[PDB]
Amino acid sequence: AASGGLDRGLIAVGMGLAVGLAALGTGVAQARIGAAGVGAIAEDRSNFGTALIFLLLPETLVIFGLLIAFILNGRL
Amino acid sequence: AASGGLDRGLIAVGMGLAVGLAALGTGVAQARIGAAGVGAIAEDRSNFGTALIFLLLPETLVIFGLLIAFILNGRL
Amino acid sequence: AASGGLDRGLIAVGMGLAVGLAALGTGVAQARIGAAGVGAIAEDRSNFGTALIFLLLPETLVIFGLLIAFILNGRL
Amino acid sequence: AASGGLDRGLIAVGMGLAVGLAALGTGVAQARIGAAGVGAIAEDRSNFGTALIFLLLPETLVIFGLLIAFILNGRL
Amino acid sequence: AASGGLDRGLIAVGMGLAVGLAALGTGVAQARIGAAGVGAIAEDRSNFGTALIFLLLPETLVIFGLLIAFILNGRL
Amino acid sequence: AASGGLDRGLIAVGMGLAVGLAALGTGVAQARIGAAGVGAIAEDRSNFGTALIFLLLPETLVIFGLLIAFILNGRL
Amino acid sequence: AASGGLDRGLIAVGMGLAVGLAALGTGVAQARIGAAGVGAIAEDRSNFGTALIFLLLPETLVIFGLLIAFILNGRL
Amino acid sequence: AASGGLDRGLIAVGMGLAVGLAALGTGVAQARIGAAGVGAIAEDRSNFGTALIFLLLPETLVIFGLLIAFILNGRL
Amino acid sequence: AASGGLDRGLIAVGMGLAVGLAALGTGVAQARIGAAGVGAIAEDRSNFGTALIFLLLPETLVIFGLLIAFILNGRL
Amino acid sequence: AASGGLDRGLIAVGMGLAVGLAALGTGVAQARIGAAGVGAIAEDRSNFGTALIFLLLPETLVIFGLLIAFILNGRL
Amino acid sequence: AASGGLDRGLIAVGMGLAVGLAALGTGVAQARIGAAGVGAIAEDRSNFGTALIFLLLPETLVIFGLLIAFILNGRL
Amino acid sequence: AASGGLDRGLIAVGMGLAVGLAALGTGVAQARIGAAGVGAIAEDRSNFGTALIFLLLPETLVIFGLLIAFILNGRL
Amino acid sequence: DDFAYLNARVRVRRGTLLKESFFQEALDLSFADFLRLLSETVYGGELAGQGLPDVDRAVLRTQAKLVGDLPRLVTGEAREAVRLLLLRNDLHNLQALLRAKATGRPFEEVLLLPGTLREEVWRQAYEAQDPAGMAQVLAVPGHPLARALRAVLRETQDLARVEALLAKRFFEDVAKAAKGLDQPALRDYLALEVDAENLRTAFKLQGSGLAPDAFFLKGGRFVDRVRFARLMEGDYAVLDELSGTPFSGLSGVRDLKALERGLRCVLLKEAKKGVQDPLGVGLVLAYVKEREWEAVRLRLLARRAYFGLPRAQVEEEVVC
Amino acid sequence: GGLVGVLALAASYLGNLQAGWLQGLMYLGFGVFLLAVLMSRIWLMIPEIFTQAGHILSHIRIYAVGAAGGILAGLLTDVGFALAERLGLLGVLLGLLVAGVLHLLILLLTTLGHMLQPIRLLWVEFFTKFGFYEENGRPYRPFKSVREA
Repeated sequence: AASGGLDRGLIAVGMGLAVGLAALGTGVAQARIGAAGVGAIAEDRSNFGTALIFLLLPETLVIFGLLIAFILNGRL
Repeated sequence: AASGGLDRGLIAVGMGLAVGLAALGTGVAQARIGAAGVGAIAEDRSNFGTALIFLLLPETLVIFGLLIAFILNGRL
Repeated sequence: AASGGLDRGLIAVGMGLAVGLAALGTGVAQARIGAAGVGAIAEDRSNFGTALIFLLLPETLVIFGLLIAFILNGRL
Repeated sequence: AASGGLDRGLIAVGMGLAVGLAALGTGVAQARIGAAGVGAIAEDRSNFGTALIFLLLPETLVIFGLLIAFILNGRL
Repeated sequence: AASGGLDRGLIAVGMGLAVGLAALGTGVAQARIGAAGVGAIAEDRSNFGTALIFLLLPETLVIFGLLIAFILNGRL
Repeated sequence: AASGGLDRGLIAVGMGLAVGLAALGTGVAQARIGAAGVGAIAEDRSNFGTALIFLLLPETLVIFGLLIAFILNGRL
Repeated sequence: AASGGLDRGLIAVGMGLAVGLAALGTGVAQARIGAAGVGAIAEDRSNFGTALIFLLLPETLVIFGLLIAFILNGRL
Repeated sequence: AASGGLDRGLIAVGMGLAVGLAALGTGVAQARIGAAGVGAIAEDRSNFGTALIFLLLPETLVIFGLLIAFILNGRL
Repeated sequence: AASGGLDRGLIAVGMGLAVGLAALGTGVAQARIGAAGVGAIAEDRSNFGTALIFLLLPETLVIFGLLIAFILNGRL
Repeated sequence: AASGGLDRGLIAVGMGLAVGLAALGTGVAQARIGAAGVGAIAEDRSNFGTALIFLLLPETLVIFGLLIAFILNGRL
Repeated sequence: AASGGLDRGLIAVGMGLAVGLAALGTGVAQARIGAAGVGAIAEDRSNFGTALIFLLLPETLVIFGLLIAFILNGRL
Repeated sequence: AASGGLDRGLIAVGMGLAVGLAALGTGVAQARIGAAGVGAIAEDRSNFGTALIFLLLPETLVIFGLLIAFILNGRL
Repeated sequence: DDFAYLNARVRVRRGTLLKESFFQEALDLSFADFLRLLSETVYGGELAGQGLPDVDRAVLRTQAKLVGDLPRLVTGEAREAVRLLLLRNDLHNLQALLRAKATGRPFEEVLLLPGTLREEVWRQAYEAQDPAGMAQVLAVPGHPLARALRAVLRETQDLARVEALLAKRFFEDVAKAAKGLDQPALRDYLALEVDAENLRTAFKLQGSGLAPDAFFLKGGRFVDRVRFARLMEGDYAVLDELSGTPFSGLSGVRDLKALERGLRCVLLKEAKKGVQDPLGVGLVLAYVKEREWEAVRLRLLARRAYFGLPRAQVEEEVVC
Repeated sequence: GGLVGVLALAASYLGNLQAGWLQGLMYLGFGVFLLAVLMSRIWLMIPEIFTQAGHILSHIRIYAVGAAGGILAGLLTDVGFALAERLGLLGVLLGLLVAGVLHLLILLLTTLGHMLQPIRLLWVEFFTKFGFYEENGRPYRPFKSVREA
């Protein structure tokens, strides 16, 4: 929380990293597909559902941390 | 939360790194296939159920991090 | 320069890394797509609204973090 | 819960690395091939089975890690 | 250094690190968009402003580290 | 077993590294061959067989830690 | 002046990282944008102000790092 | 067996590193050559007696490692 | 020489990171930009300055390391 | 088991590393050149004489070491 | 020789770090440019003196290492 | 010179590090630079004395290692 | 990836040549003998019997099977780049379709070279009546030329002018597009083509000397609107001022036929630079060009042989 | 308008103990003074002033390097002829002379690199519309051609 010894502090450390490490990965992932994406709309208006959808898929990695973390939230 | 030894500290921490390292690897993996991926949908609108089925395979890496997490905790 | 308690140095750790790693990933991600975007505007004036919808996505990763980071931290 | 000691930490760490190191290698292997894959399905719906059969091979790496990881901890 | 306080010291190290990691993100970000930039004289003088404006965004990454620096110390 | 001396864990450590580092190498080695490999089928059904055969080789690297380990063990 | 310690050390530590993270980012960033110019000049000698403009710019990041690195001295 | 001498722990790490890393180097040599290769198979069916003849000379090397690793122990 | 002060050690470590990182960064920065150039040298002995001009801007980094090292000196 | 006391173990180390680190460099060298090199023969039969002079250089690194490994042994 | 205090101990390491590290930087810098360089020789023996001069600046790293290795020994 | 005090263990490790790190850098350097050359050679037989000189430059890194290692051990 | 494969695929592919000496014989080979020589070579594998239309047809198919296969592979950066080359000739073919479409000439007699878009796109385009509709068809799979055609079409629906302004505009699209890689060699050769096209166009149009830019395609790198203009004014001295520029065999040339020869040599010398160019596109590019250069001579010499036409009739033009 | 506040903040680190308190939260009103007329033109692109601030840090850095690389140059004659080796000893004078003849020429080559920094500094100023016609072109010959002799 803002009270406790050093050991409890260790359980806290990794929660952000789960989210963070994945975040770094998502940005790079988003960059290649996203790059692929701009053309798909641009030429093809029809492609908009796909393109809009495409960017999302790596992003899942971060998200896993948020559901468990949220249920936890402030338990410590 | 909870307090205990050095041992507890290693396992509590590690849940994120396991997930994070794989996540980073998956995101790039999905990204190469995905960038390529945007084109197949474009080519065959018809294929969309196949395309939808196709993307999935690299994504497995993360799940292992979660598997190891189910086993480790209980010392957290 | 003051002081807090024992907890804060430990709790702080994942909070900075979370903002920094996601940020680093976001910069690269947004940049390549930002570059990509430019062909679309020349080609289609129309895509500028689309460009407005497109670019956003990697930067979100940090925002969730500030919310949690405050509940945890600055908790003194 | 759990308790510390110098011996235990070395085994506690490594179980994940065995799986993790392989996971990164597997993902990259799949990524490059996967990207290559996407056209073949599109024209030849027939080639889809092959595309999958080709794709499969790197994932074995992780499993090796699991055997070895199992062997490490049991002592713990 | 500081008042002292190893915990305070721990919060202090990372406040800067937050600033550093983002700075790294900001440069790479400026580089990919900059590459678009050689393209810009050519593409549209009207869009030139857009290309230029596109550059404005990455410094935000940095801002997160400094917010953590102002808010954290003095407080500690 | 239990918390034994530092040695059982330490000796345990290095076995994994051999296997893991090599595992990473296998995936990548397979990756270049496979990606090229998808092109090979397309270009020549007759050359498809070489690519298929080619992919097989990298996996041995992981094994290398284990053969020396089998003989060694009786000392864990 | 005076004998060191881990706290003093914590501030002492961070001084290289501040300059280094920022420095590294400027160089890589400069290398792609900076790279773009020689062809531009070659093609259009008149265009040089752009080539010339690319190189100065990533470099602000390094200046920031050095400042953080310095500030710690006179507080160490 | 079990825990033992200090010498063994120090010695144990690098034996594994020797066996695994050489494996990575051999694998990379195969991966690039394999990549060049399908056009080459077509081109140079002609090299096969030769190809076969070179190939023989390195495989002896693998055995040297198992030996060297085997012989060294007596400090583990 | 001899047994270094506890203080001397904290700064001495960080002394290296500045020299090594900047030096490495400059060589690589020069190398990619350096790589693009060569037909021009042949073509125009007079135009030679542009590739050359490119290299100068990165040159600042190493020099920065020397300045921070300078303030430290007599404490190290 | 084995002998105790850190010093012999500390002296023992570099012989294995010698095999691993150098091996990564030889492999990276062998793979890119080898692919061109075996190939040089394939297109260009004249280049077999060339190939005999050209390819050769990385092979020195391991053999001196075995002699040295022997020299190292006697320190321990 | 023999025992050393903390300064000597710190420097003893760095004599090695210096020699290995510089070599690594030199190689990478050389790889991009070196790959680029060769076609020009084929064409122009005449420019070859210019070429002979051309490669040189990153290479400086190694020489710094011998003077410093020399300097360290004697505070060792 | 064999077993001794605190300084010696540190030089013995780093003596190896000197050799390993340089070897990786030289290899990497040869792989890119080496790869371009053979076609040039195919045309320019003419270059052959030059060819003996051209390849030669990254390789200096290895020589640098033998003096520092010899002087260190095999001379202490 | 896959130029590991590509250069290598090319490395094997480069062998099926019909050597310089083939052509030398052919000067001295009657048509029957010329045909006999061809049937024993790779063009011979598409030659059945004897006869010129068959030689030419054999050429199309021979180039097709070793190169024309390649556009379906489009995936590498390089493949897209290669796509640009093919697209340009094809752009001609598309023009042939457009023009065919306009004069009541049927779709059916316009042969296309190996297309990125299949038969049916062309058919649909033809079958898609309005100039917008035809253009819209080509866009269905994607085609920067579709959009360009449209871009030109946005102002009017005048077919011939659309084609003309389009050709300039397309080569202008190309200028960016070729720039949008990097794999210089195609870019370089193309740049020389810009200069070459300017020279020939100015040549075709010379003595007109109007507002030169309507005919000056941009992307001149040793040529400029004025040099173009001057030549178009009839000032031949431009080629004498375009000396020490990369195009030395044009110097003092006053005929388009010889002009085209010199230009071919210059550009060829550029194409020839690729022989072991990696991702650098030269090894495949050069290879395409070889097949091309061979084809030129074969067809020329086939006629020469056919009609028994002089050795001297082909002598300038079967060498560069 | 901004500047007074800049000086305010600066002082507590600029003399450390010599100053810092001849000014303070002076910044809060000085920052307002800065932006007033940027806003009067409207300017739908105000944030862009950030980059004007970046140049200042650069100007400093170029001089700093011109100095530091400068200083380094003098110090190579010192580890090249004078004192360095061991803790720093006498006979190093002629042990270094093995090296001594060598360091001189190397040094010469590199300092030429330093003088392009004066100009690099200058280049910051030259195209920054402080009495100039060039602005990435714009009718007039580049400055590049102007200064050389």
